[PDB]
Amino acid sequence: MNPIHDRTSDYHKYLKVKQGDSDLFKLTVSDKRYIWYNPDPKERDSYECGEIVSETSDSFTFKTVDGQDRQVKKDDANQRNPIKFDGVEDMSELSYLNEPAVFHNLRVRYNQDLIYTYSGLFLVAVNPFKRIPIYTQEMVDIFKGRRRNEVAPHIFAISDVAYRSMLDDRQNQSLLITGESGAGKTENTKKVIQYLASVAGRVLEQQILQANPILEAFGNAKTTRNNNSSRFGKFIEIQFNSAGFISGASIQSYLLEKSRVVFQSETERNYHIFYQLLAGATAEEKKALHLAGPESFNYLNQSGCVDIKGVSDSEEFKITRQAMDIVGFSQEEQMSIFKIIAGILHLGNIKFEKGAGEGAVLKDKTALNAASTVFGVNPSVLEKALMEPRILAGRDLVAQHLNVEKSSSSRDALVKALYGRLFLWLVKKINNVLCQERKAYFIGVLDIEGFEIFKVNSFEQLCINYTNEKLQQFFNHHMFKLEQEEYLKEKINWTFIDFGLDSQATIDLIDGRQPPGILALLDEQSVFPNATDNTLITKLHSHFSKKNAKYEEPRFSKTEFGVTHYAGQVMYEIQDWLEKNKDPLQQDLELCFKDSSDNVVTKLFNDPNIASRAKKGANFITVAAQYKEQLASLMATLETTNPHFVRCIIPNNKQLPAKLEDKVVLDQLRCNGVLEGIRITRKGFPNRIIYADFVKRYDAEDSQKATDAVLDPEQYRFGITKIFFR
Ligand SMILES: Nc1ncnc2c1ncn2[C@@H]1O[C@H](COP(=O)(O)OP(=O)(O)O)[C@@H](O)[C@H]1O
Ligand code: ALF
Ligand SMILES: [Mg+2]
Repeated sequence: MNPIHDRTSDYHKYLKVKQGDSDLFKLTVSDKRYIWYNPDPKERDSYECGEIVSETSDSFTFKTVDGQDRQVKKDDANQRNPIKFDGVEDMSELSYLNEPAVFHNLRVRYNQDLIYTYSGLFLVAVNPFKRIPIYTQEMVDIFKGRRRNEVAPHIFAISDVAYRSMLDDRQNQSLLITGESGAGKTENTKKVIQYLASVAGRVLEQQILQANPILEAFGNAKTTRNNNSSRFGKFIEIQFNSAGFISGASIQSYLLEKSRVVFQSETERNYHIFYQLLAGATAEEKKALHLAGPESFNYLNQSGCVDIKGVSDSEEFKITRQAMDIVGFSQEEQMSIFKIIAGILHLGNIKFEKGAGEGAVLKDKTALNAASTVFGVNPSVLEKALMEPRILAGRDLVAQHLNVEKSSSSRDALVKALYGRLFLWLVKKINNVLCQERKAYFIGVLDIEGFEIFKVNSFEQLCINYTNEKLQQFFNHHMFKLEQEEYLKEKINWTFIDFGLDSQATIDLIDGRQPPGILALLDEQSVFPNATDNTLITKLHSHFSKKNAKYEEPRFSKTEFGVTHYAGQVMYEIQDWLEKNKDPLQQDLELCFKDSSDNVVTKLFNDPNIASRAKKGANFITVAAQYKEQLASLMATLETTNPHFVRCIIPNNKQLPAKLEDKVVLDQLRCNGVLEGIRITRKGFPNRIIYADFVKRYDAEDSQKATDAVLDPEQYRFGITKIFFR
């Protein structure tokens, strides 16, 4: 039996809507009509189903749940779809396309663990927050080669469609997986990669998969929104030869959240690797590295959280090391990696105290000595580099004597540099292993850090949210703007629709050059010798307050500014932004570590690709300018691919299964442009081929006549160089 047609198969059990019973059939053939309405008009996302009992020319009257009777204009009415549509696999098929109707369909599917639903040309994936057995090899095998309409919605299906388009069109593809923090981007990314590796595979393929536990160990952490939050964005190029077999892969990582190494908010964790090393190391290795439990380290004992429900850090450590072995990190390199992790922990335990004067001293040198031992550096040199770094004053060489706060910050800067550089080094090592062939093609899978809002939002959140805004605009541009520009250019008699989705004003507020946006004003302040966080916020207010519609100068704070993003307004706290943008590290610290006896540490400080910083005239390039440039480069790459969108949707903000919260979901459906995306797919003309190229596949001087002969008139329209189909 073909599992697709076998109602006993796991495919049918886990990916198809369950058979309705005879009572549902009765309800399904009912002549009655229903409407979605709000019992409480202030709560616009909480809906009940009311029966339409009467109508006028312009209105419906319906019975509420409590049994009263309401009236509503037909043009304002959210009619409920005939219930034969409940659970439908592609929501472009719905008769009534409205918010409660789309949400209801997602809910019916979600309630039976069907997390994937097509919304026209793109896939919607609602996080189940539990394991559903739909990602086995057997599932992979079922989707292999199948057209999207032959099989159930699945991340595997869109992956296969991209793979088939790559071969059929000889064009690079991308899979763009959007979603707010914890929505499921990383999980789905991993599934796309699993699938491509299996269907296009011929050890290389295993190394591709095993890159993930490494990067997640060093790059992921518990935040309040996601127990396994990615703290770096990544674009994975899965590379193929001309025959369509996997030839390699390349990982581009984007800015890692280095600040997490030295500070975590309440209930959050540092990067997983710290907890994995401490829980998972042998008592031998804990002695050589001078390690104890998490509670003995300032960098791990501030949040009040050292464990994650359902996660064994010692077991994860074993998975991380196995991945490192498979990828090819030597035992030497692995030990050096954990020396750096241990050393960072020790550096964090250094306690600076006030000396006779304003300058800091280090009374207890235990932590300094353990760090220096594991890194292979001179402790006296390190001590002097932390508290008495030398700088130029003009051309004179002057020993500073940093006070306690500056010493502690410099120490943090060293830590963040060590961690950030190690991460870049891990990625580079992985890439060199996965770089074995010049590619013919690639499918690029984008997994950015998801849109996030916390009590305190800093520069890191602005960068993340800016990226999410840019990705949403990329969706807007491809689904709506480019689409409609093609229709109108080809004169298929298209009436332009304003879909009301445009993130450009927010993007410009952030990254504008002329007039200067936030990032540009930040950069200018960053190289202005007398700038402070206060002159910076004042500068932002001066440029944007009551001037830019997406900016708010709050009345309740002098140190925050609000950006209205697609996903909601975010208040950003300016504290430390100049320093975060400059990302300073005392040169004496680099000089100390350049002399490291450790082969990995020495690479982190001597390899120009890792250690060197690009210059913009008399200054180093800022974090913001670099960020902006890497993102612009990503977007340019994406523009050369055929994109496929997966919209991950989080069901609630508690990381709980079986708990769709309608306001949480509806906010995402709205700001993602899901309904608008379904509408363009229904009302528009998805596919078009130049007439001459259509005739040759299905020669003539009058290529249009040949096209009409071969051809229902409604499902097509003749353009000036192309035929258009539905
Ligand atoms: N399809 C899924 N199946 C099972 N768990 C999932 C699935 N998608 C999301 N997860 C759950 O939600 C968590 C957060 O998802 P993740 O992909 O890490 O978020 P992000 O969108 O921030 O990358 C996962 O660690 C897992 O617990
Ligand atoms: F926690 Al994420 F994308 F990994 F928002
Ligand atoms: Mg992630």
